[PDB]
Amino acid sequence: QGTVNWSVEDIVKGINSNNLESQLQATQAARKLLSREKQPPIDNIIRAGLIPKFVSFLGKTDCSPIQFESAWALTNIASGTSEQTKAVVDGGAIPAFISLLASPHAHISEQAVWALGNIAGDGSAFRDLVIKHGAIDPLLALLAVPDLSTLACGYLRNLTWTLSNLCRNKNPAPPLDAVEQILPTLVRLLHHNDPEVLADSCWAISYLTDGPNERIEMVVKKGVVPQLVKLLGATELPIVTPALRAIGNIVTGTDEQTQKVIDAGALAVFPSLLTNPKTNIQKEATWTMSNITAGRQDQIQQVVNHGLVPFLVGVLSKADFKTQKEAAWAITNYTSGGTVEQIVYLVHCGIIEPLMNLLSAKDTKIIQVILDAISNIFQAAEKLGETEKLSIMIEECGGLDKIEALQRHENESVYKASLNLIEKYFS
Amino acid sequence: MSRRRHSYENDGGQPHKRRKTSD
Repeated sequence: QGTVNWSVEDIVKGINSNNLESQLQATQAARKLLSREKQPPIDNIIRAGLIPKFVSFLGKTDCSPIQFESAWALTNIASGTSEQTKAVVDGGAIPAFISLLASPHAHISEQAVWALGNIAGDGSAFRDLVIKHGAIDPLLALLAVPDLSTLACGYLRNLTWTLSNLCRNKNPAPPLDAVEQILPTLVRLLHHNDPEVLADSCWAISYLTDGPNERIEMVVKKGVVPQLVKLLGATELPIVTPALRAIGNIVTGTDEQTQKVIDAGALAVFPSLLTNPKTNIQKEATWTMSNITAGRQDQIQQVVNHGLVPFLVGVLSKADFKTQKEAAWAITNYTSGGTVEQIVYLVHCGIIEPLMNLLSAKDTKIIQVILDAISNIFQAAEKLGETEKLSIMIEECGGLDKIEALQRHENESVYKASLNLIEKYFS
Repeated sequence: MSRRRHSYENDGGQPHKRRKTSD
């Protein structure tokens, strides 16, 4: 109760005293200000020039309590805007926090982990600077135990979180060797039984797979895909979300990389994902499906075998517009790479009507996408001499009325494609 | 063909930083 709601000037008075105990008390008072529920006075603390004092306090092995209070204070300053985080880094906090990772006091070590997480979390530059200062080794050493279950819950969550921030951000992506250094521990965390650890582990993996094929490969070669697929079926949404994010990222890679996702049994989870009550899950799942239908004919076939086409018809028929649009993409990709048989199967499942209904949308891109798909479907119909059966099917659901109208469209590509369709299959 | 993450979208919306308000 004695260090509650001090003014900044009193905090300064105590910290500038030559009395370690007075300094400890003032530092704690600063910590409590910075820990309050509402509007922590971060800038006032910075302007008082307190950061260098806090950083020096980090080095006081002789007085662990002031180490902890200043660590906590600096953590909260670093949790703010980029400028506020910069002030902490500018004060030399990075190497000081890294030295603290080795502290015999778990709560102090944990605090340093947290602070480094905030710093790395600011962006690529601070992320890489934290790495250059040598944070990874001591961080990983804290997790070098026979069984993660012996570690304190909060402690393990903080470590996992800070690691995921080290895996986060692009332009540039994290250093290749740093990723390689981290991955094995990350794979181990991905098998832990704590929901929070699992969520953050998945987020890390999703960050690492958000890039070119080579980055995806680094992850896939670690054999995590089956575990990701398992996590994809979890009951917890905060686990399913990053798990699905990662799987989606992986299938943006090569067909061989996509095949690993299929082989691991991912497609069997999609009936649920494509009807998931969470809008974002349906969108992400449909987007993922579109990149799978952009693959090989044998990969399209597995989509067929898993009974996923009716589910695509479903989302095309009714879903959030953004989702419907991913569905349109999935269809064009499907029709562009599929065999004749696969394409006819698509029409038999009822793709045509919900496709036509989306033509009335005021989004220029999806219209192009849908028009292209129709052209693809017609092409398959020509090889069957059933172009007329398609034209009527389109006519009867009011598709012709929409396409005819599209001959008068702002976009050039639109009316040209529609005009073409008219004088080729109608007229 | 395959479509990667749009450059104008975030990486999932997870908080980048965390303020400690309790012990």
